[PDB]
Amino acid sequence: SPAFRFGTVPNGSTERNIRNNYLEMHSYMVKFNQRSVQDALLSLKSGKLDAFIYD
Amino acid sequence: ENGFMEELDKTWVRYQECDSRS
Repeated sequence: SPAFRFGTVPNGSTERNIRNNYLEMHSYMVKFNQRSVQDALLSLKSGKLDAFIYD
Repeated sequence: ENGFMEELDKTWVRYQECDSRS
């Protein structure tokens, strides 16, 4: 019921793989996609995002 | 069969804010 949150960097092998196997995850996570790893880290670190996914 | 109803209930039942309280 509460909205959960997870995202990853776009144009990645991770994102392409995701789109290949799991569509819904990709289509949902596009909103949670982040500019850069330092910035993705900004979304995790300062709050406003729960989980981060990366290499 | 096509899930037309499921999507219509999904539209008109908002589900936004609530939970099992206890």
